[PDB]
Amino acid sequence: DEEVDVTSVD
Amino acid sequence: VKPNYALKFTLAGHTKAVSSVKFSPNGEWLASSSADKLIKIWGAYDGKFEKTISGHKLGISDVAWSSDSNLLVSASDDKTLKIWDVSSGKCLKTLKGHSNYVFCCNFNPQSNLIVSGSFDESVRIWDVKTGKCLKTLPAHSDPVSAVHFNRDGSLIVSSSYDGLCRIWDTASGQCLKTLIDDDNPPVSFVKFSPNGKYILAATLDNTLKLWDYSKGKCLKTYTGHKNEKYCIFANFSVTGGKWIVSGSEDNLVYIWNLQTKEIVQKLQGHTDVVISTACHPTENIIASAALENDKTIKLWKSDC
Repeated sequence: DEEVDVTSVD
Repeated sequence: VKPNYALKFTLAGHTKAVSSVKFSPNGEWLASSSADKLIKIWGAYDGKFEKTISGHKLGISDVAWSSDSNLLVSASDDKTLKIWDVSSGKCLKTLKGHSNYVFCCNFNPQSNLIVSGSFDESVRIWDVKTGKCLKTLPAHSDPVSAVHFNRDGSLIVSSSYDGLCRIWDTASGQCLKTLIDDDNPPVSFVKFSPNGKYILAATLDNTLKLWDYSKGKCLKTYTGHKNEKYCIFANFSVTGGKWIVSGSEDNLVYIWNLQTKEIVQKLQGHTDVVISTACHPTENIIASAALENDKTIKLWKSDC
């Protein structure tokens, strides 16, 4: 549905 | 917007079903395990055979690299795991404790620990140096299909035919979360996303799902492929675009757009179920492997 960031580690 | 993986290499050698393939973290090597009781090492870029590693008494379901690409843990029907020095090919340790087939395994990122899941319905945590089993978690009421540490070793995720994915605290061995969907189909594979925020799981009803592990919320769903019997390894592919790669019981490798959930490619070539896939840590390379009627491992490459 909405964007999903799978690589970013914040 | 789309990848264009094309066949580059076919690796032949295993004399029975292949069971899993893994790219060494340094990206130089591919390791493979087979029902033929052997591990094999191949060049990650040229599919050139390196060596054969042996010692298991029965077939092997999974293999896995340490963070430094020098060791390998394997899990086999002989009820044990073994730890191997890759360059010498010697068995450093044999891990004993499971009371039935060991189906899956993995190092933590620190690689001082090893996690395993078994047909005996348990998940065990082992000390690399000693070979000793540190904790035995009563994880499931059916065989455990996958097991995996998150980016920092603090969490283990585990999947099972019982229908559950569970998150465990590595330190204490405590169950932090149980993932419940609407119908709880047998879960045949699970792994963390690279940042460890999401988990990808596969269910024996032709479905892959992306979950927000904290909120315990399913988000993306990927279908179109075929998975109703075998535990097929799936992946986050993130070196070029962002995709989801899975084996498939229709002999094809399927590729999805991470966001749209649309099929962006399907790789023909194998002649039996595609049981396992892996993605190169840095290059747009995909490794695939097949069951008894094929026995080959293929390497595909793309620009996107």
